[PDB]
Amino acid sequence: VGSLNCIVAVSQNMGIGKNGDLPWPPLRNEFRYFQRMTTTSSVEGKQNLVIMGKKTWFSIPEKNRPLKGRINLVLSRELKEPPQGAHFLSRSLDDALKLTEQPELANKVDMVWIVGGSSVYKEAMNHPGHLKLFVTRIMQDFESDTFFPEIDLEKYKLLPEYPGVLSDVQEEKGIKYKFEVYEKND
Repeated sequence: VGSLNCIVAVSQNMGIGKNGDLPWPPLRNEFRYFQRMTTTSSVEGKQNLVIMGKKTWFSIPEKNRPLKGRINLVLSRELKEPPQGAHFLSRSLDDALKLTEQPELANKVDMVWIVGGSSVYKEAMNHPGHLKLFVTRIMQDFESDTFFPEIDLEKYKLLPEYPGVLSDVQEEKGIKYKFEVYEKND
């Protein structure tokens, strides 16, 4: 049972989405960091819980979801049901973190990762304790209909490097991006 971690890829004009798809072309290496980051479970036999919004869920290739080696929860205020492939639903992030201690999900979950979007991010970011936001800084802005909210620097610190994260600017299919890590401990 654990760990609130926000993982996002943003363009430079901060968009995170366009027509319920991503603004940029698909970066398969961007995706693998995505995957490695959210799958790696740290104890000898539990799993990370992934919390994302229903759009975002839909947003993933029908055949990619549920995202395997991972319990996946959709934040859904409005529906009688965890969509097919979903493992759970909760009306709020907090009912999301309560199944942790729930007999429901107590002996299962290691790390908790917010996979999106903007508004579930927006809750997380504001929430107490220890948070870690992992951001892929896409270097060229694209047209987006959604944005990633604002990093209150009075609370987030840019960490100068982080074990398992490349510092170097990456570049795939013509797009430069850097992985940057932030963190707070209220």
